[PDB]
Amino acid sequence: MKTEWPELVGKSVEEAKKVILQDKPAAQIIVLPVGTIVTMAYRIDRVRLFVDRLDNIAQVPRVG
Amino acid sequence: AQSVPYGVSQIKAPALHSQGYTGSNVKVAVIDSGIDSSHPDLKVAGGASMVPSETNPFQDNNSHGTHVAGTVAALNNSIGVLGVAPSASLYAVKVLGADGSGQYSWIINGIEWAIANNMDVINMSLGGPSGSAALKAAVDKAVASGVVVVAAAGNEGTSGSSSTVGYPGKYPSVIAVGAVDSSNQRASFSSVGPELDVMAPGVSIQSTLPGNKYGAYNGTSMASPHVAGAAALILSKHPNWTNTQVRSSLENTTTKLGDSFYYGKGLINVQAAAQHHHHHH
Ligand SMILES: [Ca+2]
Ligand code: NA
Repeated sequence: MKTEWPELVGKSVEEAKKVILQDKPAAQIIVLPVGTIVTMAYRIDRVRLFVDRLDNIAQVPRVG
Repeated sequence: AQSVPYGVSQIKAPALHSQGYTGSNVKVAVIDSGIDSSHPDLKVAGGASMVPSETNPFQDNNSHGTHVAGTVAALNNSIGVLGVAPSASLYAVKVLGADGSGQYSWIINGIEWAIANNMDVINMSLGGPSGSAALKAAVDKAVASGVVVVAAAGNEGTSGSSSTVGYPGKYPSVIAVGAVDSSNQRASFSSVGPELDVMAPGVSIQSTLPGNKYGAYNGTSMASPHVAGAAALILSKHPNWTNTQVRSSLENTTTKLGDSFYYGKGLINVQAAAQHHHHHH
């Protein structure tokens, strides 16, 4: 079961959402700016996407 | 009737409660998404919001801060859950918005507020993969000023031989807390590395949620407030102990588990920590 997407780093946030939803269709995706601080609960249904100021993926997406 | 979540028992908080110590008069800042002050199983003493578009720290639009707060300090009564330090003076220091995120300056502003308002303990169930000099300076200043600073280690799991502990947990001045389950097994998501200090329960942890609810959450976020609550119990029994002493007491009395890369010093044991003489069980 795929839980990380290192191949999405540097892609657009749009492509990342499409790809993650193909692998995990019930994913709860939240887009956040890279370099913010976030809550540290672990939610297996969630995938945060950290984007740079250009809206490309700046961190390996993972479930949690 | 009230229920005692397994993690409160697991860290031996009831031993302190039976001695008569529950965190009275200890000020704990939950630096997080706010705390729902209308919850009947919480008593919020004060707070402040650093989130520009969410000015009320007593409204928790995310839920996470309220859950963390209930592990620190859910009230001792006939309802809901019991907190680790149910008499602590609980402060909602809102630095994260509804989406669970905040800017570094907001977190730093919250830490500065906590120092200015004489907090005894800070809990930061939060983190990110990079530090900043200003973040490091804020936590170091809090510790130099006498505050016990506790944070979640992070939920990055393993990555070979690399540390995956996040900031501010990764700073030496901060106690970074990893997560175990009820069998004392490390949770698969729990961050690892030589910066991991101690472990606490972080799997299926029941606590308070906004709108007078309860529920079970997982994460190093859930483990951290067991340690922040334990620090408050210790200070309520030993009100002159410094933060240095509180931190050593927790580190020096853990139940050792596996290799320190994965488990740090092991599971905290607040009964043993709050004795004068410390050793591991
Ligand atoms: Ca209660
Ligand atoms: Na640390």
